[PDB]
Amino acid sequence: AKLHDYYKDEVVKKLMTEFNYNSVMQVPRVEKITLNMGVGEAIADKKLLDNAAADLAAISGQKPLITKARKSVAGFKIRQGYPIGCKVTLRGERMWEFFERLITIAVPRIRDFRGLSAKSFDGRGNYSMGVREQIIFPEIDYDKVDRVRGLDITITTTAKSDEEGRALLAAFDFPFR
Amino acid sequence: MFTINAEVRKEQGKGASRRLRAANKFPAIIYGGKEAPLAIELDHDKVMNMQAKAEFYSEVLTIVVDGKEIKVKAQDVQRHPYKPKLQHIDFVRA
Amino acid sequence: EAKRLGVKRFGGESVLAGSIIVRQRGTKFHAGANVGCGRDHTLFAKADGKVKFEVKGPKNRKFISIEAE
Amino acid sequence: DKKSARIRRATRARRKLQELGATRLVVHRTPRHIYAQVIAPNGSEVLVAASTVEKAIAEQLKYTGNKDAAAAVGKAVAERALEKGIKDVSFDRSGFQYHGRVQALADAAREAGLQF
RNA sequence: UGCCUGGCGGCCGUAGCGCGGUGGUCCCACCUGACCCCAUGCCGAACUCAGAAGUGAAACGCCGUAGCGCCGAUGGUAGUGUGGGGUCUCCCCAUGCGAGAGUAGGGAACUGCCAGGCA
RNA sequence: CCUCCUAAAGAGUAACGGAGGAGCACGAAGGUUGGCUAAUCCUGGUCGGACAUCAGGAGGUUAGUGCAAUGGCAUAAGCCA
RNA sequence: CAACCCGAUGCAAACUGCGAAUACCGGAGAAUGUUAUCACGGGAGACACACGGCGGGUGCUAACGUCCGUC
Repeated sequence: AKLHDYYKDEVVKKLMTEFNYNSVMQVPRVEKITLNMGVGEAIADKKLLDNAAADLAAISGQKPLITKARKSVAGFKIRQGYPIGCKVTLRGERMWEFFERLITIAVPRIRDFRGLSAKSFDGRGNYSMGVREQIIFPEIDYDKVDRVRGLDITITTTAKSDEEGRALLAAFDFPFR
Repeated sequence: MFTINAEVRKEQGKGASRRLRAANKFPAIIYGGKEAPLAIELDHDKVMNMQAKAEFYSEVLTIVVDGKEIKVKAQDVQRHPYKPKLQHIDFVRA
Repeated sequence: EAKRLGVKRFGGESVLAGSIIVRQRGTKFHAGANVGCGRDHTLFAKADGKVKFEVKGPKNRKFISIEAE
Repeated sequence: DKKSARIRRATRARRKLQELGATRLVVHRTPRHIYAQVIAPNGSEVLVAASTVEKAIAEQLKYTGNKDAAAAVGKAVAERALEKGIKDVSFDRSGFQYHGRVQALADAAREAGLQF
């Protein structure tokens, strides 16, 4: 809502102006956000998985769902049905507010800020990267930090091409590569 | 410009084909268009002499059957596996 | 022991209720009208009449049907 | 896709009812409009059908699609069927969820004087 | 009723796949919120509650394209039942049934019932 | 006891002929109602060696379908409540 | 030197996108057959078969070899 109205007010206008779109909704529309935590060390201990899931629930508006094993391989000694990590499926006011809070402060304040990548796309306009040092987020305070852990952030959009992702990055102003 | 001699056909079957091949001859067919496809008997050595020509691959054949001149073309030819004998030929009224 | 297999009753043959048409290990035929599949994947008639074979479905599955007299 | 999933879910009852070979009442739902029909055992003929888009039954409805609209459509279908003489049709909810407007129209049809 | 759209059957690669174009009159799709009908192994994830906010876009209906793909003759060929012959590892003869592949050709399917709009 | 050949487009059909599994198991691994749908590759990924899991694309049952095998299983006979 | 790979290039008693004729089963029909068909009851006999054609298992695709189904 708070970010949704501003988005519809200005991002849509600039996107339609640049892409000379005819249909009102031909401008890209965000479907959801996914915040996954695939460390892979969960075999060593299960308490870390629970703590990270609690941290994800605290930072977001919902508790992530756990993800079980996909296919076992003898070499790496991994079984079936054993949870390893979890993901938050941000949709609605929750994703809107969380993304707003992130883009406000979290992104600028990162060490070795060389800029995000605009070429890394799956192939249909979904931007799915991974970032370490969760301490970047404000909700993870030194009181509750357990260990420097990574995460995977993806933006699921109705767009079917990378040009739409580039346009969305431009709307976000894309500080630099 | 090319001369062709044709004879009527009345028998059908593997036995008929064997008889035609044993008589120093063999059958052939013409098919295509709304006109009913039909079989025509041809001989062996004389038809081989005709087929020896290298321009057959790009020539319209003038079949003379029942006192009638018909323009056709052979899209496919059935040849004996290894022996140098022809057992059947295909034609289309081009 | 050699377990029996095959179509006991073919198309166009009169059948009565409770008569197995084809006793198949798997499912090579499927019941249609007045035909039932048992726990052992055996097709049996549920009425009296003639038997018929048809092919239909996305995979061209064979159906066994029965038409009353 | 939604329509494909709905159709394939309905397919179970749709094919199962064929062996029974009895008249079946089905209803298609959409927020815009609600349609209903009473298909004969052959599966290609219908004794009665209604549609919210048609004003004959939607004149009294505040909108074509709503809970009251579904109830009214179910009642109209049931009473038309009763006067036509369906003789104890069966029920099929087009592979939908029996918790909302489909449930309301089914209850309306049941109370209209039906025995399904 | 001439057309478009939707639902209910058949047929199951002639209905399929690729490519270009068209569609909001009606229908369908999209959307926010959901504390209420309904529910999340979290999420309004799906379904459901309100309808058009507007659009016809992802999707979906339709036209063209014979590109891919599919069906596929006549004829011939391999094979084989019957009786016989031969130089009897196998071939042929008289006779009946006949392949597959491929050629010609077909085709962008067709069809039964009901509903809305465009007349 | 069971699965596949010899075994000649029905069944059966011989050799001290040719190749294999089992004496099981569940009070859930059964029933009902409502839902869901693979192995396999690529893309980015402190740990990542290509070969823990992760978000997206294709794939369309080569996965799985308790035991050896056979025939079936996508409507699933596979998975959740 | 050589995987996956396009074309292929050979084979498959346990391979089939396709796919015969014969052999088996059901229905209808002219014809011929001393009912030649089935059920019941009384009475048996036989219970080391041999050779040959047809298509094969096997043997070293050498032997009047070995075993199959039919005649």
